Amino acid sequence: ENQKLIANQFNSAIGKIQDSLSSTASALGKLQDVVNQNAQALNTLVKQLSSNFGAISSVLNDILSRLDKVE
Amino acid sequence: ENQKLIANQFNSAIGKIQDSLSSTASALGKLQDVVNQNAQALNTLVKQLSSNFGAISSVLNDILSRLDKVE
Amino acid sequence: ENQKLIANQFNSAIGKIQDSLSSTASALGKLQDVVNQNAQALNTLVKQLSSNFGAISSVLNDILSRLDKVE
Amino acid sequence: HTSPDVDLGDISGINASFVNIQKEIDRLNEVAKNLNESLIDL
Amino acid sequence: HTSPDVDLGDISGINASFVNIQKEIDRLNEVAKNLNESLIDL
Amino acid sequence: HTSPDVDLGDISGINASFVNIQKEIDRLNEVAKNLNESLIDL
Repeated sequence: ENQKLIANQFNSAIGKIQDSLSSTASALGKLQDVVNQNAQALNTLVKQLSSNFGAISSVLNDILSRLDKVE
Repeated sequence: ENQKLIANQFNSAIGKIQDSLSSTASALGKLQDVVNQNAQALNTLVKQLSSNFGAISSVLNDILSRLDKVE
Repeated sequence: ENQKLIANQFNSAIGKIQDSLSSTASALGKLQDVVNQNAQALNTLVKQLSSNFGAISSVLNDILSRLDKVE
Repeated sequence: HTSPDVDLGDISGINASFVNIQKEIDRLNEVAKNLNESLIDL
Repeated sequence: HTSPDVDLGDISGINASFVNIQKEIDRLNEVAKNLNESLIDL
Repeated sequence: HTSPDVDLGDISGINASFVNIQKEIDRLNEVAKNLNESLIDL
């Protein structure tokens, strides 16, 4: 009787811990996905910003050359 | 006697696992908060950068028009 | 006999839960490290972008002054 | 004489996803509370 | 004749928070170590 | 008369790390599956 109680409580606890482990795995997977997506977003933003600043640098350099020619 | 030992060890283990589950939930909540805040920060930065590059584009376009008028 | 079965199953479950807790701690540590590194990256990017936009602002202001002097 | 326009690379497409693991945090807290119903009282 | 100044939108306010869950990782490792004190030795 | 070049601060060094905790997620799911082998059947 006490052994049946111990076994039933243990099986209940193991089921609840299995649920908790599946929930933790799901949450960690979602966090990994979102963190990696935002890392890729930051890298893409840095690349596009480097390109845009290169373009801005070139255009202002041409403009400074034109101003030098004028004055 | 052995049943009391089994029950005591099981209750101790269940208490420790409850502590671990609360700690995991707290850590996952903090990670979610920080990840969402940095995502919002990246989005705000992208919006402000789009605005700033629009302004830069307009100003350099006006400047190129002025240079064209001069030369 | 049943007590030995209960104790063996409980020890097996506690070992597996110890493995799961170590895995969760490792994953949370890695997530913390990566999230903090990307936060530092976003902050460094914001600082460098503020500097670059200050430089761009100064250069276009000088250029607008030159255009004003010309015309 | 003319002046070519300057079109900067549009970056508005860069979007940062959000995470929603509140179901899992709620389930973890719920299990940490329900495990009190699994304690043995001989 | 004049020239209007160009004031770009200041973005220095955009700050990225940091996470500190080291207490929780330490507690998880501590419990994974202390669970050896809950093993049954009949 | 001359014109000093304008060199903007290079930001290409700013890189965002990636996280790989797939081993740990796989281990968590594996343990959540293997805990069925620890159930007591008197």
